[PDB]
Amino acid sequence: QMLKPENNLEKEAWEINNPAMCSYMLWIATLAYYQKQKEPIHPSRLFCLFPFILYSDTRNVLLSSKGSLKSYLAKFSNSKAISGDIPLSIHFRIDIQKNKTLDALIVAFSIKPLPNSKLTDTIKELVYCSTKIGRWLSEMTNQDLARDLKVIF
Amino acid sequence: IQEYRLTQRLLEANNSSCIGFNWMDLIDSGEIDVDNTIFLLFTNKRCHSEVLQLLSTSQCRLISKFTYIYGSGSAPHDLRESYKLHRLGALEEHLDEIMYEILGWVSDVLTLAAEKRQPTIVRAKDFGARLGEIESKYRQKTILNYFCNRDAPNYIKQLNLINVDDSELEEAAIANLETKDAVVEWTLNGDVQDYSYRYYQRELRRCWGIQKQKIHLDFNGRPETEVGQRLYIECLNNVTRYYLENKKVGDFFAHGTLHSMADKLTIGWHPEFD
Amino acid sequence: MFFQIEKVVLWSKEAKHKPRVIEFALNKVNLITGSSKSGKSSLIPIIDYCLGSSKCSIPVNTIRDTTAWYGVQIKTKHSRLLIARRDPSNQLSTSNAFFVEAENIEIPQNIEKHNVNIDTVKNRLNEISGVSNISFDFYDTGRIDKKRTSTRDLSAFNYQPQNIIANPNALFYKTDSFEHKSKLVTILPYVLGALSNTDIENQHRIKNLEEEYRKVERRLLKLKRQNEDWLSSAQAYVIKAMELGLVNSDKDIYQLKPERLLNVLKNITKRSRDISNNLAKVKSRLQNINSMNRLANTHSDASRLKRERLSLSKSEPNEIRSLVLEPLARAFSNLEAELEVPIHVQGALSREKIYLEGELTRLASEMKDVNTYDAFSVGKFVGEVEKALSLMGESESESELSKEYKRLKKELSVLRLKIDPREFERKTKLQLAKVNKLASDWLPHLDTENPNAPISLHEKELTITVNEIGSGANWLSYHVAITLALHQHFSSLEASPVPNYIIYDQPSQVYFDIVQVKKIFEAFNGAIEKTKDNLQIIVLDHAPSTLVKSIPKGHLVEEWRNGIKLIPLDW
Amino acid sequence: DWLSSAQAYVIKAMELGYSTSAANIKYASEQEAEITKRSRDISNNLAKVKSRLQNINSMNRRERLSLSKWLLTQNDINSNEIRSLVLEPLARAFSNLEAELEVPIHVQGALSREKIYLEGELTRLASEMKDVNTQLKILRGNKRKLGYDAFSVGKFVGEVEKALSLMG
DNA sequence: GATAGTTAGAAACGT
DNA sequence: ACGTTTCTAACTATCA
Repeated sequence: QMLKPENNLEKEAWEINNPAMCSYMLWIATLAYYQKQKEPIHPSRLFCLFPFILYSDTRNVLLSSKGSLKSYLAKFSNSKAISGDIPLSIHFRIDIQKNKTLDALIVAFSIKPLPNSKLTDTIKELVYCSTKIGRWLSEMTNQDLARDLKVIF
Repeated sequence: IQEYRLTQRLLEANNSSCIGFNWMDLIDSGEIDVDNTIFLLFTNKRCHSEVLQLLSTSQCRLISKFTYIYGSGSAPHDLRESYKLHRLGALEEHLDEIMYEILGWVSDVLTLAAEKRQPTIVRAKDFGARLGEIESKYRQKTILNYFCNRDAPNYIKQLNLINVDDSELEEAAIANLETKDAVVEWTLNGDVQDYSYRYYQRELRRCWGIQKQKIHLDFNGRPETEVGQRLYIECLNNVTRYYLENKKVGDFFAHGTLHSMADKLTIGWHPEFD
Repeated sequence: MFFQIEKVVLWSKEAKHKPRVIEFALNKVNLITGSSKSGKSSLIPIIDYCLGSSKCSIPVNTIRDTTAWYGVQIKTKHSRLLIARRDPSNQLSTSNAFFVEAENIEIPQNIEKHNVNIDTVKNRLNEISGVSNISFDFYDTGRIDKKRTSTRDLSAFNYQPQNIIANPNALFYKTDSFEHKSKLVTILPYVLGALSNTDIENQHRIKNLEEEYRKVERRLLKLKRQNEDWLSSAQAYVIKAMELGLVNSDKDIYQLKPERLLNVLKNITKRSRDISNNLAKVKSRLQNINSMNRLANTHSDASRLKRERLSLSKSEPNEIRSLVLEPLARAFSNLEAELEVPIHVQGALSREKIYLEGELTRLASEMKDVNTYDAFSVGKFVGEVEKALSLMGESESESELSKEYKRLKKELSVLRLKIDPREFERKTKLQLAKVNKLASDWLPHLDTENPNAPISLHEKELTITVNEIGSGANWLSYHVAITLALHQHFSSLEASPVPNYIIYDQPSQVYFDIVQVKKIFEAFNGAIEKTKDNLQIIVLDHAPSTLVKSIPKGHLVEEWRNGIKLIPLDW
Repeated sequence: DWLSSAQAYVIKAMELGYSTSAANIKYASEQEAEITKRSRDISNNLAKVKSRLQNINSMNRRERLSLSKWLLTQNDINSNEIRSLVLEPLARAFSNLEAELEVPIHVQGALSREKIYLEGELTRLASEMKDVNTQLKILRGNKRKLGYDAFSVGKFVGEVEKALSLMG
């Protein structure tokens, strides 16, 4: 089923691209998942977790990354940012999916990632952010996924 | 004949009063003159029984400003070459039109000087003012189809049906692209949901549909297109209060959204079939 | 919350084996029997260093010489957690942590480098504990005394080392002079039960509403309470409209209602007009011509950056490519038309206006020359009437301004009166009285100079304020009474952020008399079952293992988990 | 703020005049464009702050998200293969996270600093929105107030004396 | 696979 | 009690 209502479009509001920006959250949130710790999560498991590659207040604190997801969420919750509620929006930003997750995954269903030399200042930044996200979900379990992402799926 | 070449001497001028103009040359300073005052620019034939070569352009009174076209070569190609060279820029392929509305000006003043037999003093300052107005108009319409075309859009063709002004066409072209830029920038940050636009512009039938029927039952003496005149000016005042885009948005929004309807098939300010 | 230590790990420097587990039974009274200088008294700095301590009080030349990683495991209300921490060694005390979390915790071998920073561990403990994220600063001075409260800040009333059990000067863990006394007098009403997460948000929300009150009441309602002089002149300046009379002016001042008078108020020299046609509907649309050039110049500069910021356009369905991919691939090929700006835009901005400045300001100077009722009289009257009507209640009880005063400013008094500081003081005094009346129940279970004198504390200093003379081991009895009182109060509470474990270290350091320590273990027996098995007590002493065998709530782990010392020499 | 509410008449007075100037009209259009871009920035920040406040503070009265059985809710928001091959495994794997553990996770993680900062941001951005909306209302007129003649200059100075004689 | 390189980690003052 | 200044370390891209 198609993803844009033909010529009955309100406006071209898809700056977030459903088939061009993300496939499995730029398709390299499962390649880094296979790279760090091999767990499949392909046939039925859920990628509708972290569309903060699709938010320009959290994608900026993901370029400066540590090496664990809990450290990133702790870097959300200090006095440098005066924040911490937006980690709890993993709970909120998947109900109606304003970030168009679970819609920008139909187009997805192992060739190399496109190299960092072809920068374009946004696409490779989101590729790095989503590889960080994909390698950070391989170190956690489902109870950990409900624990540190603060969700009740 | 003279109208195709009278603008040529006016281009090399700076309030110099290039006069277009036997049965003449007894006028000794009939009107107020200027320092240059390019005189006696009227020949159409070669030598005849009256000797026109008495001074042979030596360059009435002591020092003569006589200058005439040799060979009667009316409407040349070097008239157009005097605009690409010498002064001014432009040259965006609408230059035959600029020439067509600048030969009309000298044709109109020559028709005014055909009757009412006083001298035919032509202001170079007024020629420069008319040429500047033509240049401003054509620069203004070459600003358009760049900020509008991504020929003519479907929200500007229908805005020319009522055709209130050109500044409203400006505000439509500015507001539509600025609204698109703000929606792109909101989608860059994820500030406004994708489904929020259906909750904001499909509910503008509380303006287009209840104020489309408000003044139609109020005003009935409007024959064809003036019944859609004040509907636009009431929509532009009754739509900048809407809190359906979560928080209320700025005044630049919901004007270019109304212009964003008319790019596709919709109901609009036109009271006709389109 | 439910937060109890299960087992303590001491990894070696990868010699053969033995990560050195020191286990503890859940919801019991845990004791190990000690030798003279086995070093068991340094387990409290080990567990505190694993919890997220900035410093490291693990002793030198005994434990730090042969240990790489230090880890502890604490069971939560749901699942468990293990917090490892590497040896500090050369870099003062600045290791980072290994923090794993699962339903059950297994101890691996040495795990080389760390994976999680220590502030991450502190933040995870805070979000488990349910402490408020607020900075506790009701004046916002950036204080450390009034700061965000942590579970590391809640490590007080959880450890009783050797140096403070027989000391009345220091009551709790690492609060001797000023390290935690300020951040315990800040947080004692919050942990006693006087405040909560929703209660602590009020004291700055009321400051935000006070800022809104100072915003609205800065004018002191000019449109409402400071416009009587305008109504005094509303029936007085209409005689100037008779002088500057084009419309029908007022017939008589004392013949109409003031509402009717306001409804009445609502309503050769032609060369200035013959010049003024190029400054009313020609220069105004010339300002609009400037809006064609300059605004669209900065828009084409901005939409250049907007299209540059769109550098990102580059199951078996059938319409997923031609209408969803192909428009994006087409719009990627259409970005190249947006970087270009025509030269005529800035040409009309600069050069066309510089040819036109003499074409418009010349008639402005002509209007000034020929400008030497009136011309500006109907301007100064009509329009000022519109501004006066739009200044007096055009939107007062309809849309905004004074409408919000009847809604928003009637909630400031509601927020000020529903929870005042009087309610805070009353609730903290009720909780302090509850923890004082709960405290004296172990006085028959223990022995002091008076086993019936009602002991008490106060928030402002956190010291022993019973009703001293003939002291000694009685300080330990007051200590265990006040710690069991506070922990029983936290166990009987709802949403208490405090871990329910108290670690005691050498009660018999003043004695070495077994009857007193027997009654101390009797009090520890009693205190677990008052809240129906929600408390842990860890005792570290040289007392014999027979002091828990006749006790229902008492546990031994067979000395040092069948060892001779805390550090095994066979590493 | 009275200074930001009266930023006009410090530009529009010499926009109107007395004598006009095309450079003054250019400067006033530049300052009006700066005020409008500030209005757009305040609009974006205020919309983001109030959207986050209306999103996060919904748990004060967390919630079960219930992405299970969403073959009947999210199936028709798109413009069957989305369901039967992607969401049909996801229908049987969305309930494998909440129902796999017996006790759901209750309210953990405070939002107090975030709520206080977001409400202060709401107050400051609403104040700046009101100031720049008054700025745009004075600088743009209602519909027809642009005039440098003897009438509209009088209307502008009447509005100036009405908004200055009382509001200090 | 190497120079940078950015981010992660270290130590004292705040109070 | 950790944020807020400077500093070094390191691993990992980015070119070997």
